Amino acid sequence: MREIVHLQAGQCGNQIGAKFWEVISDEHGIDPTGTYHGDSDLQLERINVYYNEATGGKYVPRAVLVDLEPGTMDSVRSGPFGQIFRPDNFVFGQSGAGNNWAKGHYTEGAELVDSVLDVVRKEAESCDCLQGFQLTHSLGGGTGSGMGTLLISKIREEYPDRIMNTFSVVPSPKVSDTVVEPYNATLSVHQLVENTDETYCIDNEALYDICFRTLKLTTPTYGDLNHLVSATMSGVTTCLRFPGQLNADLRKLAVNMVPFPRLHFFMPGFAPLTSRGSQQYRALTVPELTQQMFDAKNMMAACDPRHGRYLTVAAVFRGRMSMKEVDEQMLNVQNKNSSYFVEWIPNNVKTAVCDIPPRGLKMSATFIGNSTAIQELFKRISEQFTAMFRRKAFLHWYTGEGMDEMEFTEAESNMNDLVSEYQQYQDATA
Amino acid sequence: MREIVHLQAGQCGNQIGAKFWEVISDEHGIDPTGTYHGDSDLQLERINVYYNEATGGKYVPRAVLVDLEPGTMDSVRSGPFGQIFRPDNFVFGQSGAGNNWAKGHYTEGAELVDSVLDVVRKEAESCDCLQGFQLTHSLGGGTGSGMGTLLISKIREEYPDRIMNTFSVVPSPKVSDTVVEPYNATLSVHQLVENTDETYCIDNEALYDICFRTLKLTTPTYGDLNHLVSATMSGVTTCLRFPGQLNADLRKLAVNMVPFPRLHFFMPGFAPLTSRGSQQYRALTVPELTQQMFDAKNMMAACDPRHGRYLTVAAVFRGRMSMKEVDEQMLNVQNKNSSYFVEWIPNNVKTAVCDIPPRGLKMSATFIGNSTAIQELFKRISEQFTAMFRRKAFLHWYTGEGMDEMEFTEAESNMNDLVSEYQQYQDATA
Amino acid sequence: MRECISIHIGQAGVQMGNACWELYCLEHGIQQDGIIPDDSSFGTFFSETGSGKHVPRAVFVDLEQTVIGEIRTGHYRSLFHPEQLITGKEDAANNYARGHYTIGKEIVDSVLDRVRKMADQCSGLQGFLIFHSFGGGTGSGFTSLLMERLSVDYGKKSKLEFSVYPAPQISTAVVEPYNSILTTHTTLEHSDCAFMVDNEAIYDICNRNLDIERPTYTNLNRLIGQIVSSITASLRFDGALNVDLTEFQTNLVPYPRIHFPLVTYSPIISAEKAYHEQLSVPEITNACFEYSNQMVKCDPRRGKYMACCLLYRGDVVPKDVNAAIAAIKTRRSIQFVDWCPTGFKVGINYQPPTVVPGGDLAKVQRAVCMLSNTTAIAEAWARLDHKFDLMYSKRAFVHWYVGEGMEEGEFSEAREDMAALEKDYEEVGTES
Amino acid sequence: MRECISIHIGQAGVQMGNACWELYCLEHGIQQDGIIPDDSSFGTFFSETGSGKHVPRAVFVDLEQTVIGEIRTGHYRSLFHPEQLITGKEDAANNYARGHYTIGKEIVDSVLDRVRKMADQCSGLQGFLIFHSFGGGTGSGFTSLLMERLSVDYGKKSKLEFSVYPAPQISTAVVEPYNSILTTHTTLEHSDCAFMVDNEAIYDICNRNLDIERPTYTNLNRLIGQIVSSITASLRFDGALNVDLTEFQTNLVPYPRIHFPLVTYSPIISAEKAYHEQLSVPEITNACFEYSNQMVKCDPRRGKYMACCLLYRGDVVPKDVNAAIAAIKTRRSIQFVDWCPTGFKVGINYQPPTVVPGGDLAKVQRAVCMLSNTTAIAEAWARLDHKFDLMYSKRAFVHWYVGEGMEEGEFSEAREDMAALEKDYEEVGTES
Ligand SMILES: Nc1nc2c(ncn2[C@@H]2O[C@H](COP(=O)(O)OP(=O)(O)OP(=O)(O)O)[C@@H](O)[C@H]2O)c(=O)[nH]1
Ligand SMILES: Nc1nc2c(ncn2[C@@H]2O[C@H](COP(=O)(O)OP(=O)(O)OP(=O)(O)O)[C@@H](O)[C@H]2O)c(=O)[nH]1
Ligand SMILES: Nc1nc2c(ncn2[C@@H]2O[C@H](COP(=O)(O)OP(=O)(O)O)[C@@H](O)[C@H]2O)c(=O)[nH]1
Ligand SMILES: Nc1nc2c(ncn2[C@@H]2O[C@H](COP(=O)(O)OP(=O)(O)O)[C@@H](O)[C@H]2O)c(=O)[nH]1
Ligand SMILES: [Mg+2]
Repeated sequence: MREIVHLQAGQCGNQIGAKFWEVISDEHGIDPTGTYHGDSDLQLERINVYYNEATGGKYVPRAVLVDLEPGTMDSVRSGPFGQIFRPDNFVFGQSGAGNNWAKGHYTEGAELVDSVLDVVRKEAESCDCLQGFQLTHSLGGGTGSGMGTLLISKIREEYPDRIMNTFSVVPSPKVSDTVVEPYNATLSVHQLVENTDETYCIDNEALYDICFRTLKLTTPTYGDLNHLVSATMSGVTTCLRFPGQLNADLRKLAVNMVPFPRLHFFMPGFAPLTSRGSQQYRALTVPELTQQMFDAKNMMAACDPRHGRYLTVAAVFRGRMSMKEVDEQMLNVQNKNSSYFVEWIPNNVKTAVCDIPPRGLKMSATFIGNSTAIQELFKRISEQFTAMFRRKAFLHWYTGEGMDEMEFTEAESNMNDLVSEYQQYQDATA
Repeated sequence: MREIVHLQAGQCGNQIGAKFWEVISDEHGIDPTGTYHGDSDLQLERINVYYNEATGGKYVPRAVLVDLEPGTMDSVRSGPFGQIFRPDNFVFGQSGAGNNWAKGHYTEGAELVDSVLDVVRKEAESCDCLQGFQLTHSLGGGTGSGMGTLLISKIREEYPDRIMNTFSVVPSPKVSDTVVEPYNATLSVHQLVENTDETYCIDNEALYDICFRTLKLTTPTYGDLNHLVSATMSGVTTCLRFPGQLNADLRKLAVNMVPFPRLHFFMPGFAPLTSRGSQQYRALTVPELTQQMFDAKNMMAACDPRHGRYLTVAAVFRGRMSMKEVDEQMLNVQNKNSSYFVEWIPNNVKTAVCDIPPRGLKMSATFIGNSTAIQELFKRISEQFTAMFRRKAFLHWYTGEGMDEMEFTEAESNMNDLVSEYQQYQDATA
Repeated sequence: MRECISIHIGQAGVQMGNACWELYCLEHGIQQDGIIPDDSSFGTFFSETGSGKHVPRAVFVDLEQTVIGEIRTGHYRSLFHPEQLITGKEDAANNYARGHYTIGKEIVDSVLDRVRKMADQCSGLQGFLIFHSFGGGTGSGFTSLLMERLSVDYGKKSKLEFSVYPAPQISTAVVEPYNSILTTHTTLEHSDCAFMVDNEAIYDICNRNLDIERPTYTNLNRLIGQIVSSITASLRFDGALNVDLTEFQTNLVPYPRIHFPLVTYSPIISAEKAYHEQLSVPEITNACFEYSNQMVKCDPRRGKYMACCLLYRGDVVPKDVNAAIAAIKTRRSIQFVDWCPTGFKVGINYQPPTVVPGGDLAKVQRAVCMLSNTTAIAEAWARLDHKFDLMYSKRAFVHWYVGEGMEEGEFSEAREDMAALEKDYEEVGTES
Repeated sequence: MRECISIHIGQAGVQMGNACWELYCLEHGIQQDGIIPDDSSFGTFFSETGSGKHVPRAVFVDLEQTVIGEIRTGHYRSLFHPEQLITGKEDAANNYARGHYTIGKEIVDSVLDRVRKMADQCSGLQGFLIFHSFGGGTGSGFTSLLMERLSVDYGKKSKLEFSVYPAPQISTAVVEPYNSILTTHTTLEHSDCAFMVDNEAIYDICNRNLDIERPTYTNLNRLIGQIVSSITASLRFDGALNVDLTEFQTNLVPYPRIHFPLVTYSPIISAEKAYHEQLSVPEITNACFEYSNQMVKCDPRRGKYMACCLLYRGDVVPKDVNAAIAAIKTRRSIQFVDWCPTGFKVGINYQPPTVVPGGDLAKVQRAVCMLSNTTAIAEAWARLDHKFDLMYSKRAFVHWYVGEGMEEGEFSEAREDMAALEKDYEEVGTES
């Protein structure tokens, strides 16, 4: 029932994937060897939502790991948690992309994508009712940006009806860990707006801002940032895996959070977030929790929601809670910050409540937002792209792998329209 | 009742034979000394299907071993399992064929074939109801190709009514272990289409592709390839040796799998196949088993079934199983790949279920297929033959042993017709 | 008296029903194991069996397996016939089109078969009680389907429903107006009368009267259980001046389209708070005629009452009910329309309520439920129509529907149909 | 009442019978060792002996030694007379010609001798029950032989059979159409009426009603055992309105060729699932008149019923059977042909079913088996004829037959004979 098949591409995707499966195995109480050892019957009732079953209780998660070179996958297989995955699901090349979109999409990803599809179909046929596909990748890289967009299109063609959501790391506003991020970022968006139903944009700088600001843990390695991302994405799929008073669904969020087809880029949020030690001087009641979801300080997207306006918002609560407050606070929130929401939508907040909170907690709320302020990000990428493309800064690495600069112009023009479309809804009614 | 007399010719036949009898002795639980030591009464109820009985429980299998030189037979007699065979059944010459068809069929095989027939008749008269004959040989060689075709004709004349099936190794597509394979291969087919009821074509390259692809065992010696072949052939005869819900028969498969007389060349398949260690991360249920039978990856014939179309297909299951799935999956398989099957046959799948699975397993399915794609193999041999025969590349080794090149033209012309006949059924109805 | 069939569609209807059927089990002393402990009433809502286990006469349908799975695995698993619990594979995802056109029809026929196999095994039959919501896919689209199908196969038999109407300001989904209006259009021509309820109003009551700060769905759906048991009390328990199921529509429906009587219940008092209250007939009767006591947050004084039923329960004094109602007819603030001088319909059943183990509400010796039909509800429709115009003016969510086999023009037709309903209330709000 | 002889031909018939005879042993309390534990009924199906061991009055023939060997070595070895178990040397190999012309005739005479030596030792004799399949050599070719031989030696005595008809889409052999049509042609002129059954329909029922996900032949053949025991219940057990064996053909065979009534049984319910069901007479009677309850996967509403027998079993109310049947006669969807207003034949026996130890089906206190003859079965023949035309148009399998003493023209004659049967149904499907 509503099985999810997970796709992970690129070094960031695999590393987020690897952490992402540790938590779900923890939530369901699954041993690293693949043997269920939980304590709640509700963990087995829906264990098929992520995990296949082989005789003997060995639960094999249906994740598809693809990277153009064995580097990151070998670490996963050698990691403590790597024995759980099926050996076949790993798909590895012998020459990784050099961060360039073309090689990982056209010349190298093409030779490997067919191999991946051969395994994704086997996972699809093994599920009685495959809900949709989930992809974790990064726009900055080549393997995640290229093969993820190459593969997201191929699975789109075969299963147009199913949901296909994505979690992607987006270029930071002022720091860049790769010189050619705008080219890969712009090219990847063009291919995504046309094929993906929703995208949870995240960026490291915004997530860095969480580590030291609300938490107090200096030196947060990527292994910790991924945990925050891991927790948020596991919240979106909770209703599919545990009972609740007001169950949500991957399609439920898509219907509510996507007014128009193209404007499906969201930005997530999570709570409660508090540093260890200082945790005991704070309450865990619903009111303070809700305020933590509607402030820029707890936004994982570098864009500040204040500058823009909210279109649609979904709050997915967990744990035993008062449904009154779960809806009274949303009404007060909307009246307090009425200026932050557009007038042409009479109500914007979507509420869902689940019964089982996260492991080690008794309350949790994964915030999701669809605000016009994200246009600033894409506008910023447009600013960087036009600067570089105005002098053909690095086009020769791209055109040398079977590509034409005409595509770059097409992607830039499409990106500008996406920014324009968001802008048109800044204005009020009439 | 329905006794089988086994014939093995050539180095490949004896080596496959030798492994072939180890498994059947293992299935029935027969000690290498010839003393039955099994644990199931069903092994003795049908022990006469392969094994004669001499007083004292010494069960003497009725296999006829013929090779033009003592080389390979001496190894068998010296092998750990060689004491079981009757000393008389071994028939050995003193000058092996030099891979040339003529010497092993006309000048040297003729002097030895009469000796073999003298023993085959003794085996035939010792059986109350001799079902048919089984031959294991290779087309590439001289002894297997020549004396096997010489002997298959002689036994055909004496017992026209009985079944006479064969397991033969067929030249690989791009590698050849003998320079003159096309000559021996083409000559041997001409003499087989006219005398044999069914042929399970196999090739080493396709079987090599299994060893490292689905299994993970690099350095697979011939001693392991023969085991796969051993297992498949033992599956065909299972219903004759153990009870089942839907029993099959050597004649049952021939009737269903042979629409027209000449088009009797099949290509086998076996499952489950999984590497040790990784075996525990896979389920053994019927569904995943069936999909493994209808993909080129698990075909022991180098020809890929996708290029062609299926005519008739027989699946011989084993072990305790749900007959519903054993027939529900076939219906889904046919609708999924309707394009892969010809329209002029309303239904193409033949199902048989046995009660006793293979030793060391609880599920097994020996796939058999009759697809038009095999024409590519014979067409390839035609391509090689015309190239060599266009310049009389090696005809002098053949004409020097009592042969005329007119025979080569006859064999080439017949081979082309066989290819044409397969092609005529590519088209759809009307 | 004879049988009734309860259909619970969608997460709200399915979740509400489980609380309702807990009352029926308690009132008749039926064990949650299904076996009655070692009389003529339960035949209406329960089917006999050779063994002592009575089978509830209801059907549960929900395209999302999760909600019914909780019931199918909860302690009440044995009570329900396994084939009555109909479950699909995937959710309707709050989309009206999915629950009505694409996936709703893939399982609707199966539901009809069990109802047909169930309606055939009752010597007598009164009608249907359909529990659902206005703000979901299964509870809105699948409902519209069954109203159509049940109307054809069992037309001219009563079709009642209890619908969770969208609250004025609190909202639990973004597409409530789109989905709320659509179901209204298709259900007007194939329904008798709908018992509207709002969680906002119920929450307002619960924190106000019941005096519990943190209510939940598991709490509110129980109060909705009380109104159902009081409404269906006549069909089960003996008492002076009974009110059969078919009687509700005649009194509460002056016009075919105008069949939206909002529910009101009294007295909602906690166990501790009740010791300082007397609970006289006028007291409980007066509680039903103020803005502070409604299951729908519509200010009644804005509009005019046009039909009111007071289904009294427990040991009651018919003399006082006659006197208490008379006083309410002679208050200026209360204003019945000019054309309905005969604006009351009393009903008494000699069965005081029963308390759910651990229930918040008190053990009142006497109870009353009011089902007034008022023109103030037009404000709820008027406000809802305003929301729909704002969104559809920008065509801001249509794309999710057109992709599920729903034509563009349907939205326009619905609002224009709702607009006529707005005018219909206005015409009835005046005198010719 | 007096004797009947059961002939089990082919793997299907032989394997089906072993399940059937397990019921007879249970119903009369006969030990699998053959010795009755320390009355007038078993004489019909069992032969007495000087010792207490009763000998079943049936013959088993199978050209393949494997199937009978399992019975001959199974725990039921002592029950059967050793000479009744006739076994050949080699299988028929799914070829009709082998089981009818070459190897079938090499052993047919031996079978006739034992039947003759068996029919001679019964003071009374009703007829024959022949169990076989349509998709095998022995069960199709050898059957045609015995129909011919038994017709000559024991003509004018009833000849009934239960045949596993080829399912619509699921197929277990490639040459089913070739072998299916051939036996039909030769058996039409030498048979009374055939009780068709399909594994597809039975599988569809088993996973649907019985609620077991993984059925097998050892499971399905038992349900086929129930229909036989219900059909032969009149000949053994006392009850109001008995129905002797010779009565079936008269009611179910309006025309000589039209003698293919498909079987339907009810209620198929598991032991656990039954506690929530009431099993009233109309309920079980209604189960037999829907597409979802057939042993043959033919949609009855496509065609029109022309004869129906409801052989009720167990403690039954003749008043309700009379009333229940009457309602089914007045439903528009149900449509009997114009020329048969008298379209029912009721039969009651006071012996509720018995459950096989470990059986999946429940312990129903009352049972019914329907044997309706419908024109919708023509679709099964029509579809089968389509398959034969496709293959024989290309002459794609004839060679296996011509080599076994079967002339080419036989195939053409059979289809032309089947084509007339198709038209025969069409003419009966209308009114003159
Ligand atoms: N009174 C009450 N209202 C409920 C309950 N559950 C949900 N609701 C209300 O029902 C509406 C949401 O509809 P649901 O029933 O959850 O949705 P659904 O019918 O399952 O439709 P989909 O999930 O979209 O297919 C909201 O107005 C909720 O407040 C309940 O147990 N009791
Ligand atoms: N109901 C039921 N059907 C069976 C059983 N065994 C086989 N069948 C059906 O019978 C048909 C196959 O014919 P078989 O009876 O196995 O073949 P056979 O009569 O032994 O004929 P040959 O083996 O060809 O000589 C298929 O339709 C099977 O599904 C059984 O035990 N029960
Ligand atoms: N959150 C998170 N981000 C990462 C991690 N590793 C790399 N990234 C981000 O991913 C981008 C680099 O892409 P990468 O996946 O290494 O390139 P690819 O292998 O070509 O897809 C940069 O923006 C990094 O900040 C990680 O472990 N966690
Ligand atoms: N599967 C298998 N094939 C073999 C084996 N030995 C030889 N062959 C194949 O047989 C062919 C050589 O024929 P061989 O039997 O040695 O010649 P002969 O002695 O003249 O018949 C080549 O195609 C080999 O690949 C073996 O042990 N197993
Ligand atoms: Mg057989």
